[PDB]
Amino acid sequence: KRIPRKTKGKSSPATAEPGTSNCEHYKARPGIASVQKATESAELPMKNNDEGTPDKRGNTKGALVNEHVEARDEADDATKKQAKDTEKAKAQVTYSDTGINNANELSRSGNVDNEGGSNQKPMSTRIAEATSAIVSKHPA
Amino acid sequence: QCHVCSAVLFSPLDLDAHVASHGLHGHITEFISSWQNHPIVQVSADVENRKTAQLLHADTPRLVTWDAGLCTSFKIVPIVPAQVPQDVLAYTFFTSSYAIQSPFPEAAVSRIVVHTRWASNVDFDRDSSVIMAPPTENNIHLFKQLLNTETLSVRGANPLMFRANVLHMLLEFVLDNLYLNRHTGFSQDHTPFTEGANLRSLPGPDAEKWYSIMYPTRMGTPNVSKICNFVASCVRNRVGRFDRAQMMNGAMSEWVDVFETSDALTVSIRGRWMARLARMNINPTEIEWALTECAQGYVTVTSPYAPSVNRLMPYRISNAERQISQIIRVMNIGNNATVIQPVLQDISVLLQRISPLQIDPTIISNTMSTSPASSILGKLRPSNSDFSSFRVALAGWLYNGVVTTVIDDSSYPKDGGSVTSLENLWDFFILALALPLTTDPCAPVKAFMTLANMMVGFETIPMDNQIYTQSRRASAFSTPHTWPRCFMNIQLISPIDAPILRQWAEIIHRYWPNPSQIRYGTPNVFGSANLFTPPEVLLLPIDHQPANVTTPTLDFTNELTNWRARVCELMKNLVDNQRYQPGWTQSLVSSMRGTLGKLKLIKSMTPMYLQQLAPVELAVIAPMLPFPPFQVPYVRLDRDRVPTMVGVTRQSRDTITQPALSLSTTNTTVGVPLALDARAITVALLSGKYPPDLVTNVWYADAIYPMYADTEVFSNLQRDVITCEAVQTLVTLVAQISETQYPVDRYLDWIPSLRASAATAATFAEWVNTSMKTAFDLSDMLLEPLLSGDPRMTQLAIQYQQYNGRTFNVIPEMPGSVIADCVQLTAEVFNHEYNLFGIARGDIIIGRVQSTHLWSPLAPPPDLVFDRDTPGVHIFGRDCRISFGMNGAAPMIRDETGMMVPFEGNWIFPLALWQMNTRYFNQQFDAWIKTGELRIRIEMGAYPYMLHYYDPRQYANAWNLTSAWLEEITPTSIPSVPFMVPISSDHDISSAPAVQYIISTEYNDRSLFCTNSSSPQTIAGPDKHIPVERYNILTNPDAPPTQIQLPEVVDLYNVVTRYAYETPPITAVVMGVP
Amino acid sequence: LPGPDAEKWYSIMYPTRMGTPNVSKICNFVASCVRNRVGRFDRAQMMNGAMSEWVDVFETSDALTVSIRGRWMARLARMNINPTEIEWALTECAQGYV
Ligand SMILES: [Zn+2]
Repeated sequence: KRIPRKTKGKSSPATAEPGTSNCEHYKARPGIASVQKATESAELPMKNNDEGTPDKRGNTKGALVNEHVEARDEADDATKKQAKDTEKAKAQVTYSDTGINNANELSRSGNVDNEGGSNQKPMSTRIAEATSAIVSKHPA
Repeated sequence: QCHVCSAVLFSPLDLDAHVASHGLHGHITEFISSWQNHPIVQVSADVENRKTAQLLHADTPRLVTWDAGLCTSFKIVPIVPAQVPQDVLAYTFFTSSYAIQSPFPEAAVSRIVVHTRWASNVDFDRDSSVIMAPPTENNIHLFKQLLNTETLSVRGANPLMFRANVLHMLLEFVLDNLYLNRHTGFSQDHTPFTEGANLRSLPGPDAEKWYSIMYPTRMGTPNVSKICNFVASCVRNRVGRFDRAQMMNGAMSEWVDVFETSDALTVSIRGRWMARLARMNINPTEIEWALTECAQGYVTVTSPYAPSVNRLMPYRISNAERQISQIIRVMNIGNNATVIQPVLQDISVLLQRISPLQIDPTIISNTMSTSPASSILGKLRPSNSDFSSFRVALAGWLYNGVVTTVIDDSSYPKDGGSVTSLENLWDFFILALALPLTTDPCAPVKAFMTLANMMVGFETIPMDNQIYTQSRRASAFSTPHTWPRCFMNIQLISPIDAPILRQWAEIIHRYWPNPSQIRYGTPNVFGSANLFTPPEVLLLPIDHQPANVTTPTLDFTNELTNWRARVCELMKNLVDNQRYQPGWTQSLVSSMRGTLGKLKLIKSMTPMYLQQLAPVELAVIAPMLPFPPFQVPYVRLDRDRVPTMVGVTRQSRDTITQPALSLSTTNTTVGVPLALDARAITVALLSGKYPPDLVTNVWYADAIYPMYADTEVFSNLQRDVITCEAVQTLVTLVAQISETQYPVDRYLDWIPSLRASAATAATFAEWVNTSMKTAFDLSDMLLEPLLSGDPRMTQLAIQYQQYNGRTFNVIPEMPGSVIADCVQLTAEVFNHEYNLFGIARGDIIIGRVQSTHLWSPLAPPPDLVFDRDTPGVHIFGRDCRISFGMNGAAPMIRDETGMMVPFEGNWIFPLALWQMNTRYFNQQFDAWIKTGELRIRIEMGAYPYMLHYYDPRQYANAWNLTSAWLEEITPTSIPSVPFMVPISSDHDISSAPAVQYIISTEYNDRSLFCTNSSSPQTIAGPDKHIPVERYNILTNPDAPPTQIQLPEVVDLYNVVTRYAYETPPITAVVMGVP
Repeated sequence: LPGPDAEKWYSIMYPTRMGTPNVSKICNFVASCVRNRVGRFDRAQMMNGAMSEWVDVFETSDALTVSIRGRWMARLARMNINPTEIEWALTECAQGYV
């Protein structure tokens, strides 16, 4: 037999015994549909936060927003999505505009590379120009 | 029906499929209940048509993968085909003939080539490959895939990337050979050369043409040849099976110990993988113990089975690996609410759907029965039915360590407030009853300071400094360093100037709820991901008592009810004397006291619930969660041990480097701030009722069963070991190329490389991570929170800080990891045999050698090889300046000492010099190397080579082959080094003048298997025979079967053991308790 | 460096980086130069996953302009304040109201 691969790789007198019945006479108090749906929703894994990490060629996967502003942006996005989860336009649980002053919290973004510099230009471009500086040709 | 698990089956003949799970003979989990005919099964997520089945969302690495084929990674290919007349052509049996099959190719030249899994029937294949092209063909594409983002050439490899590329190639070689040897049927033989030996038959209709390949002894000695006399030198009684298992399944044996074609490196890797995988197996009795313990006594389970040993099912990992996975999960957050909001939300939904508490403000409406009463009713808003804040309050207790729940500003008095306003008084009441249910380090400070703010202008308290004032907002007291000394020491509050504030401070210091803890899960068999906490408990910010729903709702032993009563008494004392309220034109004290008494004596059972049942549900869900709780100790008023910072470090404790604080330390609080609704919490607290016919045993035994029938803790445990494996392999493979203090063996130091930087190490780590995920079939996170800045690290570790500066550093230990030490072993093997992979040791010499002699460039005579110790040689460094000679004087270059030597003699060049002056040197040296006397030795260390076989009886010239390489040499990359090797022969050939320009320094032709094997002997050309030492267990008589010399030379015929296991699904009979 | 064209600036700003093919008045100077003073050699990575606070690099410059900008930065760094003192100042001006 074989098992399909999920992700891409580099290939790209017997008698009915007494006491047996299929009838049901009991219904669950907690329930079996509601609890099963709640557990199904809770079983999902945690989102892979891939921003700020290198890609195969070296460029940093991400967006160019400032770190603090971009963290505040995702906080506001989570606040928005909580309302959609709770069915109401407004939200009671808020991950934004809480009383605590967090002007120092930071989230990973594509603005910064791995060495402390800035990804204004992606690394591949940077190495390309650095190598294109020293080159030579055949004499005329 | 089945008489084992009492599961009724639709068809009687279906019993054979069902009993296999129990282990008898003829999907993921199977759960059956003992009081209802509602079975539940779990299937893989990626399958389609999941009718009447439940999904397993969590990722599952594929650990058990079989291989019903010979396990070797070095195949032998012909290079120069040849055919010769032979004496004996075929065997004869009566009126029949059989063709003679040779175990090795009958070519003039043959050599060993690395090809991973070139003959293996595999069910699930790791989609990795290490496929060497034949050396006559260009093979540089596998020294280029990593970190050659841009290259000035296309068919060139960057010489500075060689160590990283070779390490990644070795990692792929290890990862693509992680399979278990499936046991297949045999077949007796009666060939007059292999008499009575039970051979092995591969699956498929072609199970009869593999015999010559696997068993060299099968072919006899028909004529005189190298292969024939090697077979004659071999032994007879070591073929086929050697030892078979005692216990049997049906007629087939369990495991067999068989002689066949294989290689030492792969058989050792697979043996180590088998040992590691079998070291983690578990017992169904252990699983039923685990589930019974996790059920907290409300449910008992049982997992019947039949005695057996072939069962394998790895679900045992270490607390160290659990802690490493927990640390990785914590670092995945990176200070954002998008990854933690769904977890809290759906745990809130689960708690709402499991908890028996039903919340309804009709109790409050009936108690009021309706001015303070109307004002408090309008402020409480009984018409709103959203208590997500209340449920998230309980949900955040588990995840205190990453998120801290606080009270939103709008819940406080609007404008600082005053005790002259009924609305502000009610807001303070709501705040007082809502604050204690928050996982905030300083709740009491806010609670006291709110009343202090409201009571400005009626009574004062001493202040520590002139910067601050009593009339400062209570929302700013979010940090332990802002606790007033008057609140710390009650004696400073003068009773004459603060009779109410002193009473409130005393009440807070006396009746604030005390933290506690509860035992959850099972540490013995499931381990524990608990950090800063013993592995068996789960702390709470409230006290807990044994569960029994018969206690009075009005009960001041319960601390929450006592707190509500004391708050009501404080409000009554505040309002009774009518001072602090000038402007109230009526005697509203008679109504205020009445409504406060009603609130104090309300019928709510939420205080009973939160201390008698809520810990039970929390302890039930806690082991079943995808994200195990990350928690921090709770303290009431001991400010000297209040946590203030949580961080993760990458470096070892015995090093000093740049302080790179993790992003988790940038929050003012312990973690991400979360806001709740004090109004919602108070409304949920002041109401709530159990069903009249509630039975705890029935309710919990009915609610637990669907939860445990949809569990994934086994999958999470199976994934954590892979996570730790990846972490260890990453650190070991980055310390090889970077500069760290991790003690490694450092085998691959002769291969040139560079001092890796942060970006280079990050790219290498990302390639390793994606290769690992590709091999183990993952799609979600695995080892990529560690790629965000400076991946050059030594050890995972976590820590937290108190207010008084005393920290707590937790450093989990790490068991030796099988993939990493197998990579080290294969690197050791490569160090001794680099040639098979296409990499040559040493350095090349460029210079004309015009002679008719026949020797291989890979094994040159010592008469034309020179080094530094040779007299008269010159060594050139970075400073090499060319000067033209005027008026006929010879041009001359500058030596390392300062001398100017002409274009003659023997020279020594580093590769970097020609790399940086690829055009100047090429223009000036071609006319001298080709025609004049000039020998150049380019020190390289290691280089990929591709060689062309020329015909020795005709003229040859390698200048058109060498000038191409010397022109395609470029600063960024290196083309493959050409080599011209004459073809061996048997008949006396006629010699012709052949010229060579590139030769090697030391021996590199160890990949050559044999020359003209069909011929009786080799006369003209390089000489070689079948390597005796590689077939040690045959040629050597006094050698035990299990004798291998792995670090020096791999054997091509070994003792492979094969297994036939079974992995039954999780079966358990959930049983209720009376 | 930022900008549309960047290949030119590398050779100008790093003289030590070129090779020494022949005996020229420039190549002799390049050879006589010291080869371990190029680019960044010091950093202050005060926070992981964030911009390094400041670096020290070996690039072509003018000592006069470097000193002038150093004096300007010193003058500006003597004028610095933090939110901790901002909070105290704004709390004291408001007389405990805001
Ligand atoms: Zn059964």
